[PDB]
Amino acid sequence: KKVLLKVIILGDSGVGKTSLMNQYVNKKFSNQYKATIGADFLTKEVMVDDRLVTMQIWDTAGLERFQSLGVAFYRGADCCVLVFDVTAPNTFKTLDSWRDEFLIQASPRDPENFPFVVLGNKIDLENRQVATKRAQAWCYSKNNIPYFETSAKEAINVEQAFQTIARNALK
Amino acid sequence: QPFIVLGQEEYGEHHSSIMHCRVDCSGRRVASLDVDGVIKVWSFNPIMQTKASSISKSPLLSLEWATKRDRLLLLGSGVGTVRLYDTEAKKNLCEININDNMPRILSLACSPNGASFVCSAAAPSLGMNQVPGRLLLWDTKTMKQQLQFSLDPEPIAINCTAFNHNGNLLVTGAADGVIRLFDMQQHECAMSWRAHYGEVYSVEFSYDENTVYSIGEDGKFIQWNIHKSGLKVSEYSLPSDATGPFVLSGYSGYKQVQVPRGRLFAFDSEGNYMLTCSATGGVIYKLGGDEKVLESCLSLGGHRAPVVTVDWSTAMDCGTCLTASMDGKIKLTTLLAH
Ligand SMILES: Nc1nc2c(ncn2[C@@H]2O[C@H](COP(=O)(O)OP(=O)(O)OP(=O)(O)O)[C@@H](O)[C@H]2O)c(=O)[nH]1
Ligand SMILES: [Mg+2]
Repeated sequence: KKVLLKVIILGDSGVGKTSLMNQYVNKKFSNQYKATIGADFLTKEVMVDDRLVTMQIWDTAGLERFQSLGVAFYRGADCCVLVFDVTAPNTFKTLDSWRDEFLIQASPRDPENFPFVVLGNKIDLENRQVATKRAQAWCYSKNNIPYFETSAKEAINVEQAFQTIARNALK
Repeated sequence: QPFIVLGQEEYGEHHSSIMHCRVDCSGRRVASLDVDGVIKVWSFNPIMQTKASSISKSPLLSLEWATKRDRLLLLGSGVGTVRLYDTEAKKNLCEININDNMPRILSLACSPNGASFVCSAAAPSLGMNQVPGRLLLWDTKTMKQQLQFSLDPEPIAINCTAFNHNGNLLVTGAADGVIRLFDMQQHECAMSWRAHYGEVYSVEFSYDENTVYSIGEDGKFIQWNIHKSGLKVSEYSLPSDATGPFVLSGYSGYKQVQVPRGRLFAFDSEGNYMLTCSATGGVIYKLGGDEKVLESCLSLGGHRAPVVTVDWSTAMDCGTCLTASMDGKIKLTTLLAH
């Protein structure tokens, strides 16, 4: 039987949230950058221990700071995707802000076990600025959030991030 | 064209006008309740089999399948109680005492999380159902009222309720014509808007849950944007016999009248089509965006009395429409999607 999951992608502007979503669903990438304006979605069918999941993936304007969207949007959510840019340490220091802002607006009853995934995006580029150990430690401190280093450009670990939040939400 | 009609069977074990008719979450069972308080849980796959039959001494007004524990049926009485009924044991599990002075349990919604249900408890009728009411979140395994929702401005009878997919949101329609959307942990409504000049009769989330549908006493079927506080997305005027009042008349000067009490509109598995009521049988519309009129893409027929409530059970790409009418008959039309 069909199961809907709504997935929110959060993070600073330019970290690659649109790129990651388009790579997951459309499987393509564009080096040209054009800022996301409000919140909007793409939908794709995935599957999890032989049960079909309709996954509604939402893109948020990073410049908008997760602020004036609907309760209908905030409380509809079942998964949160936190994205930072490994070549940009400020995008990492804002993770606590994005996760706190999600937990305030989305307000899950069981935040500890809410399906989060953290993506250090853009590892295809050299000149990393954020140490892997440091992101691992941050993700661990928030009761062991699953951590992936990803590239929407080279399609590295996008499937793993989405599968992880899908499985853990279906629990 | 989209649907191939494979057949129509009739369930005829009720002998009074049907009030509710709902398929469980598995698709394999129906619960149906008539105005004389008779409950039937029955199968149609592979044979039309009355799996259980109760006669309630007290009036019953609403009916709702459990989601987590399918085989559990919730039944709202006219004496302020909610009965949990085990359809595989054919047995009452319990009767939860909801409210003393507001006895009409007009609506029930089981949370998809399996722990709680929301119910609507309205004062007695007598525009007869613009009286006050309560909307309560009840936590079944603690056996206590977890939350009472604020019905601004005044308490009002809630006709109809529906949960979103994760159970965080509840859309409701009241006797005063207002839709109210409630967060399951804020007692204040997250959102409300005037929706019908008249009572709201049925509400439902769209498949993708970015809009809500309502059908109202003013005869209109409206889709609302719940990301922009009930901004009308689309509006349609359904035939007069889709919202009633439903009237069965005889040569004897004896007439029965029924105001929408049950499910008025039902959807295929992903919301492209909508079953509704008519005097002759179910009428299926497509829901694409012509925006001036809805195209009537299929008509099921088969009823000699007005249809007052519908349901649409989907799996297999094999849909199964239920149409229930005032002579107590329930028709079951099986469709194949193409
Ligand atoms: N090298 C490399 N570049 C990337 C990668 N992901 C995204 N980019 C580039 O980074 C820029 C930002 O991409 P977007 O996906 O639009 O960023 P965004 O998170 O949607 O930004 P906002 O919509 O403004 O919040 C784009 O020009 C991408 O081409 C990546 O994995 N590797
Ligand atoms: Mg974006």
